[PDB]
Amino acid sequence: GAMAVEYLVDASALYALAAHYDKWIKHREKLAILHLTIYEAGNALWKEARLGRVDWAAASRHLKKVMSSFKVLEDPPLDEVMRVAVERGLTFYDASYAYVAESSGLVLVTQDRELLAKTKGAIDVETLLVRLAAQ
Amino acid sequence: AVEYLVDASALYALAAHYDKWIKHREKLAILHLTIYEAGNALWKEARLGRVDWAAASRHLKKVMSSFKVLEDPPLDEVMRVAVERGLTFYDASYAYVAESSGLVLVTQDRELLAKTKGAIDVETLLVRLAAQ
Amino acid sequence: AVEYLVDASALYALAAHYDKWIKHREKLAILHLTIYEAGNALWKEARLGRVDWAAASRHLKKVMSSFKVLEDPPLDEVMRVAVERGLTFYDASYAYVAESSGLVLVTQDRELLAKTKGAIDVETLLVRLAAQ
Amino acid sequence: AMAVEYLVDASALYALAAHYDKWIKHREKLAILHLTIYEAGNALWKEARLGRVDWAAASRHLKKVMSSFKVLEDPPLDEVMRVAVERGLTFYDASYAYVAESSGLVLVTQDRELLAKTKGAIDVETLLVRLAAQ
Ligand SMILES: [Cl-]
Ligand SMILES: [Cl-]
Repeated sequence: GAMAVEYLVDASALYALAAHYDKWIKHREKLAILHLTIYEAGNALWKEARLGRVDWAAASRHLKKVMSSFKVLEDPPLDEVMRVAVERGLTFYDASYAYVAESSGLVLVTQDRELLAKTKGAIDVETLLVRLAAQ
Repeated sequence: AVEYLVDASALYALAAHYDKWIKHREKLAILHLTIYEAGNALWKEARLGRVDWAAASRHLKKVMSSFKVLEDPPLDEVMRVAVERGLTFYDASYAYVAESSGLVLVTQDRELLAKTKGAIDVETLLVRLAAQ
Repeated sequence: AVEYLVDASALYALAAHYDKWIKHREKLAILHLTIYEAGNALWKEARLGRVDWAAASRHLKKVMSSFKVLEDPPLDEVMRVAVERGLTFYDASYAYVAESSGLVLVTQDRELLAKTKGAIDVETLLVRLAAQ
Repeated sequence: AMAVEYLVDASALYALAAHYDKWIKHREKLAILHLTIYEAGNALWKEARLGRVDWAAASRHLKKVMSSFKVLEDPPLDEVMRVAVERGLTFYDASYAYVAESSGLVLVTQDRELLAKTKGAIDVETLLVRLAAQ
């Protein structure tokens, strides 16, 4: 099954990437998220709306479009993630990206400074953009 | 054919009565969100200490696999429900999928129970199954 | 005397207009909770990569030192506002204190604005303070 | 410079709240942060959201229970912020760590993480076996 995926993108990244749309499409199919990402992204945008943002209705549509651009990966075993979480001092959510990223031999793209540090191979969104700009 | 959608709060209460419902597993479903919510919940208890997170997680893993997993909802639609009914995005997800899929949402959350067409709590579900 | 109770969301949008309100500072107040709520918000910024955090936190410290801090609400009363008006405990805190104290809640939360008698947003508070 | 020896956080407040008789005699030694009121409040609220027949009576017992704890002043956002960024703690947790460590108090927490990252911190069982020896 087409496994042209190279990066696992979390919500903090997904959010930043949504801004540089043009820059990364075409390069998608190389980008992936977890099922959890969708909800995290959704909740973030909901918070925006809560604190006032006449958008939301329109912003939600945009997110929906960006989201569909990504490939969604199989959920990790609650089993294994729990371990990473416990061992690396991460939350279950973060330990989820850290676990998939590694077990899948993928580069985790994240904005969270602690995840970048506790995940082998992680890079941030600015790095992803320069990488993609190259090829 | 799936009849109920079980959220994280219910999944938890249900994991305490495995035997009373495994025989009805085909009737229960969850959202991919549920795995994470359930997981993060078990993580907090591990955080607040109690030697067994590994064992406990093993058990949660077992209970989890029993449910069919529905498709993620359109972030679009969920968002409308979240705003229109005063729910979080997560809670909204369940209300949306539950209603939109024509299913009975099983939740322990009084708020979701009140704002979702047909929701019932875990005790209600167990008596329904005991009759089915 | 205090006229408004400002929450974390409002507090943030205010820091950028320090000049426009310090004259009315003793007319403004926050809850003890606010200090922690704002700090955590500033922490997530650092968490998501923000070089300042140290500097930013020092500015946030000064802005906060400008408000009066009211006594903590009775856990008793807040629970009731929270359950009844479907609000988190933290949000209900501001709702309760503002109302029971006869103050104007200044929040950016659309949900809070709608469930707190007489609450206004930061834009409004600013035009009022200007008229003052 | 007070009789306060321990800073009790929310997780602790809860554990303790069911051993009331076993420590109320030492109430003067125990303290909390203003944050604690809200954190404990929010916790109880969650039990209520998830169906807890008596959120009312319960919130009332929690009210009384907490009135016996002295309440220390809020830490300078200043210092907490640094403890957090540095120790991998949230602003909330870092607050206890800072107050406790700074005011030379013994932080009583049920959080394994905070215990680990807070100098001389202990759990409820420890506080209870200690108060007993007093
Ligand atoms: Cl953490
Ligand atoms: Cl809510």
